[PDB]
Amino acid sequence: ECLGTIGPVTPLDASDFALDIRMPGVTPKESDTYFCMSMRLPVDEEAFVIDFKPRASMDTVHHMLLFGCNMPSSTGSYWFCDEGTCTDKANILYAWARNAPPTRLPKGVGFRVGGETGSKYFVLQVHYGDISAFRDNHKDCSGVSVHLTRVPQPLIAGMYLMMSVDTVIPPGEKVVNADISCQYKMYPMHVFAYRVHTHHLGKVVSGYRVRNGQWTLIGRQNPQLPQAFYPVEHPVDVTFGDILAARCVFTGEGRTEATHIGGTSSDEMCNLYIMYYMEAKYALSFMTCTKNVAPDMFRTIPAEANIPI
Ligand SMILES: [Cu+2]
Ligand SMILES: [Cu+2]
Ligand code: NA
Ligand code: NA
Ligand code: NI
Repeated sequence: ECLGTIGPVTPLDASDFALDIRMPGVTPKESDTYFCMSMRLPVDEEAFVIDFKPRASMDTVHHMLLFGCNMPSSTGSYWFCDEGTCTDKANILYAWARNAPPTRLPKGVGFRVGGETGSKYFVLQVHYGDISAFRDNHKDCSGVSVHLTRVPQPLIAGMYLMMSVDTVIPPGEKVVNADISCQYKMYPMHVFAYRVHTHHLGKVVSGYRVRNGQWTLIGRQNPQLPQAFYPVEHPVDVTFGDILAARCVFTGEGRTEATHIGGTSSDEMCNLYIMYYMEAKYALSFMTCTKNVAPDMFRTIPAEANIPI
């Protein structure tokens, strides 16, 4: 329920506090609606996000996403966001899915936020489902409770985002692959969770670490299944000289015109969010790959990447 008089900040101890990021009592008028809101961090100095607790209605909320960024798309109370979340790069921290219960951060692991370089804002995206549980006209305050601490964490959580930019899916085309690859050139990262994201043309999304020619599965998922962060089968380290490679399999069947990458439901996306940790003294919070630097390498991609899970 809504917090009313106590507000969104709960003190836990001298150095920690819970921040509740909730909808300002909204009432979705249509189904399949996407709401956004923002919260400036209460603290200017560096803090660590070490836990998330969902505060979702168990009937109306389909999924929730939380981001860190410096400039949310809109100011004010709330806005409608078909994942038009931030104006700068939105750094995903958390996904909650109705049908896919989230996995916790490992102990000792946190995202760095605030300070000179970290996110100054959280942006909450809530996707509402069938909205039949709104005939009472009630106000919804679904969201997330975030556990922040100033105690520096020995391990820092980050995001390696792989995304297609140039994909064109001609109408009626049975199979279109969107391939993404980059050489990794940082200190070692350990992947512990992944999220896949396409729109309605996506069949299967797979991500791999390629080392000396060998393909090691990070994650492989049907993007039409709930788009939560799923744990990695085996914590995969990615080290200097490694190549990260991803493939989204698309279809143009059902479409009368070409589908390219874009920000609407009728466009497509090929996103693979690889959540990792790094040693605190080596850590960087975000890396991005929007390229295909080793296209011929995909000829030895495992067969599982081409058949839907
Ligand atoms: Cu949803
Ligand atoms: Cu999208
Ligand atoms: Na979008
Ligand atoms: Na191939
Ligand atoms: Ni390791």
